[PDB]
Amino acid sequence: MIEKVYCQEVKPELDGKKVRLAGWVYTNMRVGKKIFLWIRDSTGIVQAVVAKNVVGEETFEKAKKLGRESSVIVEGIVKADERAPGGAEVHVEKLEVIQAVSEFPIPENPEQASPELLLDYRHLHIRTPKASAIMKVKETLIMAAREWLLKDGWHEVFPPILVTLFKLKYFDKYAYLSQSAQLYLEAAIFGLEKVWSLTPSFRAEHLTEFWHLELEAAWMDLWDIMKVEEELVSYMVQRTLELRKKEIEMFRDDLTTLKNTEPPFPRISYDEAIDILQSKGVNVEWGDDLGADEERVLTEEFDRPFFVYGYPKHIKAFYMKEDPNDPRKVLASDMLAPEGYGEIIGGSQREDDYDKLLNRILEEGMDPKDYEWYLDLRRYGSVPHSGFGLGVERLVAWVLKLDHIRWAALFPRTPARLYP
Amino acid sequence: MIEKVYCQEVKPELDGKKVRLAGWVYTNMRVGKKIFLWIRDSTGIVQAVVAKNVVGEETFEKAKKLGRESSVIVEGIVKADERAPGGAEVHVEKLEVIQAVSEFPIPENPEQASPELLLDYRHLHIRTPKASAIMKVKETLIMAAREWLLKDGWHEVFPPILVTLFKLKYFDKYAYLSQSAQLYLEAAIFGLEKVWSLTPSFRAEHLTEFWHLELEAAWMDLWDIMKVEEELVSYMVQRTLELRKKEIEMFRDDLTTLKNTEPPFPRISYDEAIDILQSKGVNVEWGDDLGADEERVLTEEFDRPFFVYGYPKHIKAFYMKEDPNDPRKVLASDMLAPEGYGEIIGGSQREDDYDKLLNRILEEGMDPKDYEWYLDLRRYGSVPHSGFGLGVERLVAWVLKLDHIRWAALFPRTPARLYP
Repeated sequence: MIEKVYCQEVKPELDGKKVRLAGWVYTNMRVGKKIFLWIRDSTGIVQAVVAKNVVGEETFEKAKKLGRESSVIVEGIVKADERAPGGAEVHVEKLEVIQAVSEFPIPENPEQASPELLLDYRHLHIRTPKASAIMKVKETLIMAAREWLLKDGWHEVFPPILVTLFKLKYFDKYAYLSQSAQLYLEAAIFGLEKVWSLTPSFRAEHLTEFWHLELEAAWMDLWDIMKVEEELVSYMVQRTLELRKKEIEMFRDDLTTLKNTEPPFPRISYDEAIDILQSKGVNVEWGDDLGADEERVLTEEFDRPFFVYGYPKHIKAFYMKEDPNDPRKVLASDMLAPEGYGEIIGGSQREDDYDKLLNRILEEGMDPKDYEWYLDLRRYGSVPHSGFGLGVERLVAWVLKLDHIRWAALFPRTPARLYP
Repeated sequence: MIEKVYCQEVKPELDGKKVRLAGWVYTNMRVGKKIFLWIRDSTGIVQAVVAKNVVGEETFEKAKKLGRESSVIVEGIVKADERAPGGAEVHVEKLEVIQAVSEFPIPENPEQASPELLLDYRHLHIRTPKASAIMKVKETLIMAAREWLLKDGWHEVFPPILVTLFKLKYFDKYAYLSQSAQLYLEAAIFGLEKVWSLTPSFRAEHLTEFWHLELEAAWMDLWDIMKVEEELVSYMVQRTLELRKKEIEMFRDDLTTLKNTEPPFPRISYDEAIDILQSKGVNVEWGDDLGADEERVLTEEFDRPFFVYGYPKHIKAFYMKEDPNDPRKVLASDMLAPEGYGEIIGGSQREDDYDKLLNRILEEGMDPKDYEWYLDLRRYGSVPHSGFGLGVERLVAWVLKLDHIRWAALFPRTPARLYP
């Protein structure tokens, strides 16, 4: 048990006290006759002052050789000094060099490098301040979702990843990698009523692997689930603004759209969306899908997340409930982030009528035999119900205005990239 | 928005108040001239009394046809009555039948059925009281782990599932399904120091898919990580005893070993383990693996979780640190549950010396080229570090004394079973 003092703990009120730092060399500079090592750990950076006449010639010479990412244990006495970072520095008595490094492959400022170099060295890139900040924002957004979910009475479940799309050999059968836990959450609402899961989902056609936060609720219609989505997203964003302002300010000059993320979110129908896009000069016809690029133009009209609802039936999945007021449409909505980010949540009310569902399965050239367990849910005490899925990395990318979603994944998976 | 009163809320102090129940028929029995419907929801069961002269003949005849799992909305007035369940029943004014059911495939007492029938109908089985109870115990054990992890200063990360073992085609390459996030958590401790993840892991040789709670920490040796493991497991079990006593009592006559789960856990060396097993008449030689069945006999000596530490190098994975006092051994330990359950956690101190690690990789007929990023971690500011993985379903199976681990999975995956 290395009993360490974290960098964030090194404060002017510790003046005259001994501390033990454990971390990595951030910078090494000679200042006067002395060596100033800035030591990084997970909480911050502290200035450790190494004086030849205190530590001796052998240690002083070792200290000169410590490049970026050298691992070190440092013991010394805190000195309050307004001119040091944090207003306190450490006057080094003992320096233990675990491993001297002089050729760390990630540049001092990593965004000087080619993104391809950074990704080939992803395992080293994630330790740097900005990449690390994204991971802290990610865990906080997720912690906040779990707070909200517990408070609001939702039950966490752990649905299957292997399903009967990536294909793999599975003993005497074949298995696919799940793209969504939804159908299994629908089975679970019959016992638990309000359920959620957080699972990796896979896309074999953009990350090919991503984190999927999904909710499903008995008794709720489309309008009810849209209230859930805006309440959940608002709490996640507000709680993260509260806790991670420092990290978010590394990525954003302007926090306005985040600050604006409180209920009620603006709501437009798909019909109004087509109107907005045609009125800005976009060649889209009613019934057409809104892909990435039409979504981008739509988001220009908004300064916070917003909903689009009431989609044409045939651009949405087989399981969606028809709008009973206009059977040409389904009771589906997506939540799009502003500033060009586009869809972060897709959800719907689900079809709860056995015959209507069987019929959609047939119409779509699917085999009702493969979906028998799914159809069972409309046979044994069917109830109205709705749910949705949020893309975690999509949300993080909007929150930090990232230029590619891959930076929101610890080790991103894309069609080109499986490594490290 | 069906604005419902949950079954657990129906209490004698609501005497004379209107409530709306939404749920499923648990039982239907005629008592005198009246129909008593017991209505299940996610929180409990309430007795709803349907009287012909209150609801009318048409509703009364509909009520007679309601078998198990009929979905219903019930409005009525609470009446405090010591003889009804919960001491309060609902006198029905309005009964809305969403879907009458008379042939639910899961028997009234599901453990009358063949386990194979229950699994073929897993999507319906999970709604029943006991299967549901396991899921509530599971989410609580996990919630408790997250409480402990946050309090103790660990950072949550979201490591990769696809790695360069199940095999799949991945565009122009092949990918494998991860069996453990460990090597990626080792990369992440350089930025975050104390990290954890909860991911599905896969075993292609017992579930083939399971939930893996894994921790990794800079600066910690084997003895330090064993303290973490016993503190984490104790909090998870004590917090779950606190919250889920009702659920656990469904499965256990005796809570003693759970109550005994507090630090310090007993610790024996692998050498003492071999001694214990030989002294009970088991044919095991030093250097031999302890498989399922030797572990079972070992657990007889213990009344709470216990550690076995200091394994022969060649029964453990390539990445483990040699015991510097006896290089024939590695600094590995497993935590075994009592009562025959056996291993719930496997962990170790990791090798932090570049040459020793390179050498183990060679000795094991592996190609150091494939592990270059892993070896990088011993090149760029290596630090001592340790970690471990806990099997969530294994822990749940011990906690509830389950006769098969598959019952702890929402939708279990085994070599024989991919469905539903």
